[PDB]
Amino acid sequence: FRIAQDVVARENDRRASALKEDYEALGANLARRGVDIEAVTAKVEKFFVAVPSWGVGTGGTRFARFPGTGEPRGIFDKLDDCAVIQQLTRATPNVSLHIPWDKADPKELKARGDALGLGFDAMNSNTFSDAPGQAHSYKYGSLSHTNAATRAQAVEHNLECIEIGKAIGSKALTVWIGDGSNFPGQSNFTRAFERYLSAMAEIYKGLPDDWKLFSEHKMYEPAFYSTVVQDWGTNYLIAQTLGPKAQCLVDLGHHAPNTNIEMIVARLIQFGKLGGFHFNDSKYGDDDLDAGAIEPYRLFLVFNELVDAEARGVKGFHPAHMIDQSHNVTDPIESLINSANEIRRAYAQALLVDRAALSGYQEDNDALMATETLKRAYRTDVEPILAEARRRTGGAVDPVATYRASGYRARVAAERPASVA
Amino acid sequence: EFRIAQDVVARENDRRASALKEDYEALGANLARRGVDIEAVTAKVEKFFVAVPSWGVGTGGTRFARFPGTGEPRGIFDKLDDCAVIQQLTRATPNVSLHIPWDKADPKELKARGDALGLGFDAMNSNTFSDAPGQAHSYKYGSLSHTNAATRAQAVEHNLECIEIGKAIGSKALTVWIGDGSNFPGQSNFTRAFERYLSAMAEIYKGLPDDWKLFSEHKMYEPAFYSTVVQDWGTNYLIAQTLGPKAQCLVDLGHHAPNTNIEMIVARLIQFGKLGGFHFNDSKYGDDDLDAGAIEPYRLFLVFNELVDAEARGVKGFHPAHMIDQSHNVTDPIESLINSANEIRRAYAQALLVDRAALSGYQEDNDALMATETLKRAYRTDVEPILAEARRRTGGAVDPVATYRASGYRARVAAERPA
Amino acid sequence: EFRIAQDVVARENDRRASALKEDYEALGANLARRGVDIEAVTAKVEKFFVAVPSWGVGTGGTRFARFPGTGEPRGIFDKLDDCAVIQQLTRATPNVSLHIPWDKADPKELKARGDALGLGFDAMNSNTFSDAPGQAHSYKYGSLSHTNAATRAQAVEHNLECIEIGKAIGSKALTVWIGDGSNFPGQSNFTRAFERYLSAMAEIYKGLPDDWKLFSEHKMYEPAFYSTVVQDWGTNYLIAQTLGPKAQCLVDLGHHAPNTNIEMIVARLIQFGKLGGFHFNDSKYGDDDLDAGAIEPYRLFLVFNELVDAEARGVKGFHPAHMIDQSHNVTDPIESLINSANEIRRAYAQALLVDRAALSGYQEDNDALMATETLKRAYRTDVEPILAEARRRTGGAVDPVATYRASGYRARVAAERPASVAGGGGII
Amino acid sequence: FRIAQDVVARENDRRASALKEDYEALGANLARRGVDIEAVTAKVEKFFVAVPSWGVGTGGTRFARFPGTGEPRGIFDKLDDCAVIQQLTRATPNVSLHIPWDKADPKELKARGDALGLGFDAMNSNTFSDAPGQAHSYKYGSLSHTNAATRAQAVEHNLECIEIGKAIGSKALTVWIGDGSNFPGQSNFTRAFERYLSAMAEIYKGLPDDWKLFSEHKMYEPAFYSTVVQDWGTNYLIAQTLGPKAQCLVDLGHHAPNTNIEMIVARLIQFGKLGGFHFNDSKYGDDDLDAGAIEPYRLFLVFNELVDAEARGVKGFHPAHMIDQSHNVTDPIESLINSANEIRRAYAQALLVDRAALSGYQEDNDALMATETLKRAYRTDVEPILAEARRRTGGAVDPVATYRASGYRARVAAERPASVA
Repeated sequence: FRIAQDVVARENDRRASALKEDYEALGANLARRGVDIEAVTAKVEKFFVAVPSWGVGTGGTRFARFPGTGEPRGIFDKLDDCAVIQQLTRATPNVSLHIPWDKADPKELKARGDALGLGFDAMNSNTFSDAPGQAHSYKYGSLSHTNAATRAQAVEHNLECIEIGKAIGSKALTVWIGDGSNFPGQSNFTRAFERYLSAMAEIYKGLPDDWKLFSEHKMYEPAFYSTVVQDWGTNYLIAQTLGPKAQCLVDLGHHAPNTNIEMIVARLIQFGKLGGFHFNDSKYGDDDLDAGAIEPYRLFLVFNELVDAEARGVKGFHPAHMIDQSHNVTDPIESLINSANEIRRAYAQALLVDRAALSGYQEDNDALMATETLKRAYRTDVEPILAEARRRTGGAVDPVATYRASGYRARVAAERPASVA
Repeated sequence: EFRIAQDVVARENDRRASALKEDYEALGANLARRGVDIEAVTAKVEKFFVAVPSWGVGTGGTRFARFPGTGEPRGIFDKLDDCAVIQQLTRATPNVSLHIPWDKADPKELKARGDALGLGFDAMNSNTFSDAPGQAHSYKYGSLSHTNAATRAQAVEHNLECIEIGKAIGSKALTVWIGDGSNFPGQSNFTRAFERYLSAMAEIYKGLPDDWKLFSEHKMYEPAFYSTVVQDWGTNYLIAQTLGPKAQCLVDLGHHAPNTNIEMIVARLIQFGKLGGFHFNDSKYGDDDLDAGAIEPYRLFLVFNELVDAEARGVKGFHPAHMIDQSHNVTDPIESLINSANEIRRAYAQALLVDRAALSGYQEDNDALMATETLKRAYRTDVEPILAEARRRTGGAVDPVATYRASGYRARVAAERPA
Repeated sequence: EFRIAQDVVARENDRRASALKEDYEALGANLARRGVDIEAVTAKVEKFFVAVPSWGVGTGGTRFARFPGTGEPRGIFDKLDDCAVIQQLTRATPNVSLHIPWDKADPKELKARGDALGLGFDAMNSNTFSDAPGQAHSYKYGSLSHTNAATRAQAVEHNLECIEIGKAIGSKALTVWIGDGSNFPGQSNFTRAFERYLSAMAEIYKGLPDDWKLFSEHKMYEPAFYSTVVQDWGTNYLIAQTLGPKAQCLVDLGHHAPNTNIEMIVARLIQFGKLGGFHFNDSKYGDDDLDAGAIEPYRLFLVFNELVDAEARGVKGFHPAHMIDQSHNVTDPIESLINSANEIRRAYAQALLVDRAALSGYQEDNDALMATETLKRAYRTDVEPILAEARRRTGGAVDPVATYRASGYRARVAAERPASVAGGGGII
Repeated sequence: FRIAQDVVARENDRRASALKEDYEALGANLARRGVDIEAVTAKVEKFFVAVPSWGVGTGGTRFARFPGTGEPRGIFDKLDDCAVIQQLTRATPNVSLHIPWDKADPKELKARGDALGLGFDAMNSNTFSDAPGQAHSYKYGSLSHTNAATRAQAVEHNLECIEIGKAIGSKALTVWIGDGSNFPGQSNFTRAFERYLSAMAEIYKGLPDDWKLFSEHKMYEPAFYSTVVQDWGTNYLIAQTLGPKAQCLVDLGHHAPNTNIEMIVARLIQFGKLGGFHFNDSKYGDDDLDAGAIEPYRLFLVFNELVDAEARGVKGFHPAHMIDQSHNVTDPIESLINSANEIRRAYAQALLVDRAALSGYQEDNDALMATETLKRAYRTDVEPILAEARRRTGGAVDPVATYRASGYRARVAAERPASVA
């Protein structure tokens, strides 16, 4: 146990009275609305989102990185920190690894995971940066690089990610690359995309029968003029071209200003190509901020689409959700905790929507009551539900407060040496 | 008189009184545990008012089409009758803002009708973004900043007329939003156009009563698609600062560039004493003029967080002239204004719930996570019971839209008004 | 017929003939030093055409107001007379795109008038984004994707009628742009609305002759301010792929989210054979519908770079149906359409100057600087002499707007057509 | 000379004939337009823009930095490379230094500058990152930090920058900070600004009589929710509040999407607060791309405002222009050369605008002819003017071609060791 049980118990007991009052008050209010709070809590306690191993360390910008104390030294320290998030929120049982940052003996990774009560989600390849001893640089691209040898090198890297994943229990490979151009004319849009499609087709052939290959679009950054996989349209063309095992990932902050992101989610689901959603929030670009910290309603609207799919009876829909954030000015663990909380919060609210009433207002084109039907769910404070779900599953009623009371950060700060060079 | 039968209001209130008592008492207990007296909040909420636009009671449209509903108001008198419903049921919109010449009519009759309906009059709104019948000079190429002196003079005179009308009905301010700008690079000389605007506004200011305020409203684009004279809050500040103490800036939510941090603009204008008021609506793409809070309710809350913080910081002489400015293209205008007025009080109530002492502590200690969580604890609170009880206690409806529909008001005016 | 007196055209051409010869010969020498034959470029420019929207010759407006000019066209026939002026002077707009029901009239008269004016007819345009007098079902909440079956059927029938009208006048395509969408979250179920749209379009598709095309046009927003059924090229692609071989996508410059790489979308649609055509205009904020190239001329060039690259790589079965779609709120509509058609040919001509071999080399070598400079060398070239000479040799004017103004055309039609009144837009 | 004179002479003679033909042809065309090409050329050869010392090194993103060969390390290597840009373009005689990156003995800096034929422009302070041994971190801000000692440290650093500047011939201090917040509530907008204003007042007091203090606004990055100096409005409030010696800098890529930047330039000039413009181009955010590579017309429209002011000599209008770009996928020297070229290009074209005719069309509301009057200038290919201006002043007809012919990059590659073979 990363966090002492007596601490979790103590902090839970301290807040039990208030939780009881709020939960029972909410339960009665929901009952008057025809909703069984117990049915909602039962589903909330089973909603999981993968945590990125790279999100536990402090992030930075091109201008600077301001590390906190006790920064994880490697993947094993990162898993240790991910275990804190899972123990306290019970919403992040699986961790997504990034290669080569997290490269290590697969057996040791699996053993540590099992010891901490953590599983492993989708593997993530890295061809947006150069690793030591690399025969070819990814400065001008990777999977879509003009140089055949460079693409082959990128392909082999992705195949290695699959091998590592097969050894630790992973069932998917996520591919996000920075490939693109910074100047008009620098790249031939079509040929670059063709090169990418050819390389991804090779990676696709290395997929086990029960694996998925996820491609992730991004409007810009690192490329500032054009990006090969720039939007969901190109992303759909990729997944449709590659095959049944290839699907698209939607990262909230990877879209143009004012984009209706929830619609993209709906479109991909309709055509069976929504592999998963990567959570974070943003205001300007791919800010990678804590989920729901900027636009909580948008997060709820994305979940409304995810829940409606289930309501419509979409078959074989098992998206692979993951948080992908950079924590530049907070304790990474605390941000991941509250971000996972916001995600469950939006999910819980989406479950409260009176779909029967909504379908009626939609058919009669009663726009005001339709939007108000969504708002009645979104306006509901579901914190008591989230808190009870945690209590029941061994988590903390107030995760961050408990984390702080445990003195975990100070503890790892004394155990881990800060990098000097 | 009452546009909505008092027995319908009573009936629809009693029907929901039991559940409201339950929700209000529960929220009261929760707030008490948080060191907040729900009664103090309700008391402030029932005193929060936002002006309704006379032009918002009719169905709006786009350049592609307008799809009117039934019982559309024929003139300003029908509009006042409809605005009276919004005030009667929400009790949050006691004042109506008129637009000239659309609402031109015997000011004396307007005031009489207002008093009878329990409505007051807010800021006057001039119109030099469209041509009126018999108008000598067209505003096609501008008004107050038009290159032709005679055209600017006509625009100035029109604004002065708006003032005369407002003085007769109890208005204490003139809001100036013009479409002046250009659609092509080179069409206008940015500086000369602005100089002309400033000189024209100075004439209006000269004729402004000393118990009135003059509001200028910035807009990034539309109707101008390349440049706009009063394009942003920076230019707006220059205008207000140049004109005088009685001149201030109006911030309309949907009038900013994509991703703009609007709540910061609000804070900046307050700090320099030039925030005349805020015009509410919501948007996703541009100046969509949608129902307030229908798209980004948190942003609305953040704007109110700055308004409430101004009081908390002890800012003096701060009395913003708030107004709703929306276009209702696919809903019953009355229902939208009702729920928009509600959303505005909702964000206000949540802002009142912010533990300012705690927030200040987290800000000084640079505890970003707890600081943002402190705002969220307020925002996540469902204040609907407070809004409903405030309405119930002041003569309004627990559920305004439900009561509105139960009254059959729309069917009623549809029969009294042409098709 | 000649809307503009031939003597005026000749007069204004002779007046500028000397300077043109000097500039054309100078550019010719410069291009020669660059291994380019100016005659080869002029020859292609003279053959580049873009359809003109019938509704574009009238003064446009916003939801706040409309400020009509003098001599506003009363209907399709007046509009055709005005379009004829654009074609006569620029020689770049031989075909006109009709909009129904605005231009509804006897197919025989339409065709007869076009022939007399030297105008052909391009893609038909359906209108289910507004209500017409006596209409049985309102399109307030949608049309092809409306929740009401009868409303959808009415919309389908209207579109089929557009195809019938087009078959009688020489048209070979139907363009479908609707405002269908929502203004509030929850108002529409995104997926169900799209399913309804697809099903309705499938019915329209069934009525397409074997040599006809069906074009769907995406738009991020307006009139819908929360969601739009056909919101972007991604959805547009799904439509075209679902409907069939005869269904393709139209890309309207100002219909994209801020900062979108529009030229890439063009390339993507070409790669997958679904580029139905490009609708020209320019913008700075949203769907401003401004004169092409008036705001971002380089972006216009970059779009043409993708079009010309395809036109050079032999891309078979590539005959995009280009059209101008602009709103002229503060200029004489005819003059704007004239200079817009000119800007389009300007971008095209510059794209033709790109050294494709050199560019290909810099791309393979990842020489970003020289690759971008290769495009700039073409774009920086002032091809006005080529455009003017192309017009001169084909019966057009060296300086179209100058000739238009010298002819007194506007004042003429102003004296023949009833006066128009200014007013407010759909705002109220 | 960084570049051998014989190479410059050889590559000039190689293109002399074609240049003579084009310059004469353009001179004749301009003559027919009532314009004297010589008057334009004379001004163009005198138009200068400062080069950032940090611009000659390869730039990167938060994902990676892909260095080229012969990367300059330290201000001395950087000045050596900046000298190449000046020798070949003759448009960048002054270099802007950044402290502490360029910290060195002033006498040695001044000595090296004079030897290379380079002067020193505005000083640039750095409180958006932490230097080793720093007492207080700038993680949560600097000049506007809640901690007094942190603000005092930032103020002292800026004063040290002025001291360094005084010793090498600089006459201004540019202040761009990352100060802001990533979460709603993290900062109190008004209080943070009050602290900033108070700290800048202290810096202003240390300004010599002939010095200027420039504040630079930026919408976002590194702050992803709010930024203290977020736009020109706040920037104006700063300059007007500080005093006569304080003005505002406008960096092209620091604005919200679709912003009309040329209008901002005009507004600041009208109120005497345009301290200078920082050139670069962009498509998505603060991309810091080569000037004019994305939107050359916008660059021309900005210069249309600058030239209009220059023609009349507006009170307080004496801009301190500088290039501020990041070269992530090109040879930094080549990009700076062609960027400086684009800047002079737009300047030259703005010089061609028939102001009398334009004013006439503006007064008559003839929008079509007014815009066409600008286009007639913009459509003019002024390359012959730029090339002749360089040739007449000791520069190269074709800067990049001459740079490549000289083999400079391979030369410094041999003198400077890369991190890896």
